[PDB]
Amino acid sequence: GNREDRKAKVIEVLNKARAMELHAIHQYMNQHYSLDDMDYGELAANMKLIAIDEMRHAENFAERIKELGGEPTTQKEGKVVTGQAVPVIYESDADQEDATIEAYSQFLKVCKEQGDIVTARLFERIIEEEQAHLTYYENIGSHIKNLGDTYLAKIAGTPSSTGTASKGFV
Amino acid sequence: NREDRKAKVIEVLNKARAMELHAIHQYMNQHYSLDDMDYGELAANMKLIAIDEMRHAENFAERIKELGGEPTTQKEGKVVTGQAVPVIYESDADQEDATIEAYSQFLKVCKEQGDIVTARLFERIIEEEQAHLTYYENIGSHIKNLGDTYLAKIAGTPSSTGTASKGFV
Amino acid sequence: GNREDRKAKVIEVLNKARAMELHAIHQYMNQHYSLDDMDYGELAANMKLIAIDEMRHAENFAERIKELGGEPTTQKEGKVVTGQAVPVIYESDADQEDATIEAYSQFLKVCKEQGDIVTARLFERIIEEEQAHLTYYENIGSHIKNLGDTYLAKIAGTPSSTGTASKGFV
Amino acid sequence: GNREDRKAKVIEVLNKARAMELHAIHQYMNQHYSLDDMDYGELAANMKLIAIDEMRHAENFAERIKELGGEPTTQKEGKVVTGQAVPVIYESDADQEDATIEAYSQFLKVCKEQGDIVTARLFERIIEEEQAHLTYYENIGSHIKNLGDTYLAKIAGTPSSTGTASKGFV
Amino acid sequence: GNREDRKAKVIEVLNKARAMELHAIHQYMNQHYSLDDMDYGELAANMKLIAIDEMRHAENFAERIKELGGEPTTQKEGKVVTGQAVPVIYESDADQEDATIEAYSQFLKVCKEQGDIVTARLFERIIEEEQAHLTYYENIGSHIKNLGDTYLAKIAGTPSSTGTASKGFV
Amino acid sequence: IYESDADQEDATIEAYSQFLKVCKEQGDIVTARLFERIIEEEQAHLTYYENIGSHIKNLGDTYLAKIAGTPSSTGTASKGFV
Ligand code: FEC
Ligand code: FEC
Ligand SMILES: [Fe+3]
Ligand SMILES: [Fe+3]
Ligand SMILES: [Fe+3]
Ligand SMILES: [Fe+3]
Ligand SMILES: [Fe+3]
Ligand SMILES: [Fe+3]
Ligand SMILES: [Fe+3]
Ligand SMILES: [Fe+3]
Ligand SMILES: [Fe+3]
Ligand SMILES: [Fe+3]
Ligand SMILES: [Fe+3]
Repeated sequence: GNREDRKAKVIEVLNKARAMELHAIHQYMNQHYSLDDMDYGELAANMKLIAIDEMRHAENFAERIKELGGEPTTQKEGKVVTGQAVPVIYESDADQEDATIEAYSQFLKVCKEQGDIVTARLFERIIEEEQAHLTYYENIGSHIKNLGDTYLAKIAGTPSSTGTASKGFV
Repeated sequence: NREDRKAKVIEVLNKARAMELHAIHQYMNQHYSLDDMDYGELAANMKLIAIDEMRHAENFAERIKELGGEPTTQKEGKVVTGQAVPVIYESDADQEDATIEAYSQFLKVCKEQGDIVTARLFERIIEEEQAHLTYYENIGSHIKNLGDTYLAKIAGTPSSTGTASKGFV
Repeated sequence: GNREDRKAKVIEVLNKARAMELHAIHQYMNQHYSLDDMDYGELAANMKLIAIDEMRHAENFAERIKELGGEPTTQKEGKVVTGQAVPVIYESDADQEDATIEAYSQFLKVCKEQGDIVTARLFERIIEEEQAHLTYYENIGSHIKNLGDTYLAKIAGTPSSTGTASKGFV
Repeated sequence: GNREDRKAKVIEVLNKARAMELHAIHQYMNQHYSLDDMDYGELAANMKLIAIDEMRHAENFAERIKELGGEPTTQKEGKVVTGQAVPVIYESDADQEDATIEAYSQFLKVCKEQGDIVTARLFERIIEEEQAHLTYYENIGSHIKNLGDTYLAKIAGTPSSTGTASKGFV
Repeated sequence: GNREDRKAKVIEVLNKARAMELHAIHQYMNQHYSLDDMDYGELAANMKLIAIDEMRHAENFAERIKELGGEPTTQKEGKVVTGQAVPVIYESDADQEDATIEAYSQFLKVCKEQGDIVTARLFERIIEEEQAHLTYYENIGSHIKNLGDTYLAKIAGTPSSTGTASKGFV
Repeated sequence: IYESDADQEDATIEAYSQFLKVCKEQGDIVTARLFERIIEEEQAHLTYYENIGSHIKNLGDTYLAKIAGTPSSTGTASKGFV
């Protein structure tokens, strides 16, 4: 395609990815709110830290969309599922991460076909992070299935802190 | 009637929370524009205010959970994009004023429902919303009275909001 | 081809890239001398710092050329334009960086086609640095376009320091 | 026997021991990859730490063989068993350690018979370390046997770190 | 092909790579024992440090295989040549590293064809380390060729230490 | 549920053994035989609760999936007045 054609094709997959991150942020934070309510500290903390990774993916996608002359979407891709039980959280989060990695690896092929090396590299780095998320969700899911409440009894009452309060305006 | 009272508070908490989710997306959309323009200082403060709204959304969600509700995931109203710089501050100033009005109403319900803990949460957040309002009012005024003279001062300034966000990876 | 052919094809695009770097070094330093003479310190400093990134690029390209048995070129690609006014400096530097990314992306392709993974990673790294340079030049060109002498008035008489004198022999 | 007769008999028990070490390295690292995959951090870490002792043993046997003028073998003794369940891992590793102590004690007797005091002291030191491995594996197999999933729930999700990465070349 | 098919084809080239690392570890350590015996310390030190790099590669390949649900091989590919003279050591090691880089670049392509970005990145990073190994071996070969016993006289009696002993279990 | 009930039955058998002893000291053979009979039934409860508790602790979800949706009938309705 011409210069504009290529930019538009990449801005499209970037916005698709961004909508996926916007979904994960609301989905993972919903789950964090449940986990925190159950007082499963370590689990709630790590869920919020992964959601913050997704916020940063969302931001990186938007920044690159701006670099290419586009407008960052404000809509999340899909619907947020609430009230999930603990076994369901980790099962569905692992599935979701695996799907994202499949999706982003195709998005990557698009960028390479449209000759956009900078965007392809963004996708490669974020796919490596999604892999870290997948592995985490799978490990929790497997202990829960194999060890049940014995494992959860260990997590009950642990600290849920994610560190010092974040940089804000006030 | 404990359950009527929890239900009516949870309803305004979810209302305020959806106003926070909209604000987060609205202010970050403007942040990306300001950053693209290379008006660093303005871009940095717009993201810092977005992060304040994230913290409001979270506090509202946690209280909703304490009251046995489900925190909403949907934002109230539409995000406006491609806003020009004068419109960003004018519209952010208007939305912050509308939020203080809305939350003072929500505060009222909390007090009527005998929910002191939630009333205090709204009072605290309202005073932060006033800090944001004042900020947006001041920037809008400078832009209106000094125009490009004020912007040349913002051009090229750093946009960093601090050290990278705590994460999982 | 055999090993020699594939190496020779990569040496050819590395030396074309290197020739483009040698050009950018002389073109950006020429502009640096003007910016400095005009006493727009921050602009002059950053133009020289970008010039030094290009020096490092030229060096990295020649090191890879050496690894593959080739000889690093000493000729620059193209003519250095002198006497440019400030708006023209940033307009043409952004065009030149954009063109470089275009070119290096093709070169990247050659590397992949010849099975040279180490050389492909070098171009990938360097293209991301060029993207940073592109953004900088676009950003300046936009302030000059939108704010003109009101913006340059803020830059007038700023420090032009790029730091302590670079390591030398004497 | 004669001087070279004596060296050769020692070199032979040394090469038998070294082949047992090469096997141990691959057998315990295999178990480590499984324990790690299962996310039993503390079990995975100590398993890798023991394999690294076996690496040191292999190396010390090889340095002594060179001293005696022999050639250190490069072939492991026996087959590596894969897919073992957790109890079989600790059951089989303890038997392997007990067997190694037995063989090594016989190798030690050969060194004394061949009047090789330095090599015998090498065996003495290593048998003491193998005794430390044996006790370890017997202890874990005993907890798994007595406490089962309750013990494993405790290890689930523990850190698997064995320290800072290897000294290496790059 | 299907998801399971795609994992199977990547697991196969990962086990091919790992078997090559297992060979390199035994090959390089074998040469390390000769150089140490010869009291060429700097050479013995670096050869062992490169062998530790290959250990880390084998480990990284094993971990990815596990992530993909495969079983890490325990067998090395090819025969370890022993009794090499010093010049033969560096010629063959250089030749061995270039061949590794050729093979790994092929394995990389399979990863890409199977849509496995995380595994392609793993190979990309290890190919860069192998290139550092290749340059090293080529440089020592050049010095032995160009300077002979003069260069060896320099290395004679040098420290052979690779630092502090590796944390282990005992 | 099963952890606590096992402990409860174990406590009951210990207490009733002590009560049985008081009956023997008061020369009340009929009452002691009553405790004897009921202690043997408490032992069957204890054994029941300990076995379930073990399966839950050790086998988790596969065990409960077997119990999910099974019949909960305890037989024909109790004799009553109506
Ligand atoms: C809470 C909460 C919400 C609401 C979730 C919900 O559904 O309730 C929540 C929602 C969002 C949403 C959307 C976005 C995406 C904005 C967009 O791209 O349109 C979104 C975007 C960002 N968040 Fe966010 N948030 N958020 C935190 C809390 C919450 N956040 C905390 C805490 C930190 C702390 C970071 C730190 O300390 O390093 C934090 C950081 C960021 C960064 C900072 C990136 C960086 O500089 O590295 C970006 C961008
Ligand atoms: C000696 C010796 C042998 C025997 C070879 C022979 O043929 O004699 C030897 C053999 C092996 C073999 C196989 C493997 C591959 C195992 C497998 O994946 O099946 C194998 C695997 C590893 N070794 Fe190994 N060794 N080895 C050292 C010495 C020796 N090593 C020293 C020293 C360190 C010190 C590490 C450090 O402090 O960084 C060290 C560390 C490692 C690590 C950990 C690296 C890391 O975490 O970064 C892994 C994995
Ligand atoms: Fe993400
Ligand atoms: Fe993710
Ligand atoms: Fe707010
Ligand atoms: Fe606000
Ligand atoms: Fe360059
Ligand atoms: Fe450049
Ligand atoms: Fe040993
Ligand atoms: Fe041992
Ligand atoms: Fe390697
Ligand atoms: Fe290598
Ligand atoms: Fe009972």
